[PDB]
Amino acid sequence: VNSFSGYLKLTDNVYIKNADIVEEAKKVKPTVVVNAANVYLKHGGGVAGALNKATNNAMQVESDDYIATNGPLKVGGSCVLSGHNLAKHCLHVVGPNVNKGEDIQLLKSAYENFNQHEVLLAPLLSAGIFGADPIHSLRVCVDTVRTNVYLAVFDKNLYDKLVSSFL
Ligand SMILES: Nc1ncnc2c1ncn2[C@@H]1O[C@H](COP(=O)(O)OP(=O)(O)OC[C@H]2O[C@H](O)[C@H](O)[C@@H]2O)[C@@H](O)[C@H]1O
Repeated sequence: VNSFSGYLKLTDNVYIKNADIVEEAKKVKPTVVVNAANVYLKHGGGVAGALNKATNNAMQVESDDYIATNGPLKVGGSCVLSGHNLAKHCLHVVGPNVNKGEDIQLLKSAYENFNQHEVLLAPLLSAGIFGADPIHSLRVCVDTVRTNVYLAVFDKNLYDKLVSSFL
């Protein structure tokens, strides 16, 4: 049992809140926080940059070692690294960068990684700088993830739209 509070129920297993994922992670200290990564684990902005800053760059230092050993992730792929001061683990997941021509269908493959974890605190993959339609990312999440996922949506206007859209 985790201390997640104030979430709206979307489905049996998907919950959503208008919150900063960093603040949710700090408060709840979940087993798994999801990062919306790129294949290089170069955590520059959005969720990744905010998570990394909250770790005082430890996430990036760890990621640099991961890449030196293993090379880049696949689009749609993932790796499990430490959650540092935020969570036990961070699941770094790469959605497609639709703005750079990557196939939106890979967003389903990206969300499938969530099924390897019983409970996750997560963002909407690809819905920010990667350019996927946010409601589409939410619908793929709902239709793909079967484990318990707590979605933190930073943007108030976006949240208000998402929660009054069909799934
Ligand atoms: N602190 C936050 N808390 C919750 N949601 C957030 C936060 N910040 C942004 N969002 C929302 O989270 C959603 C995802 O936005 P993005 O983080 O851009 O992820 P992507 O998968 O599209 O792009 C990946 C790149 O982003 C990084 O630069 C990486 O290093 C990658 O290169 C949007 O709805 C945001 O409003």
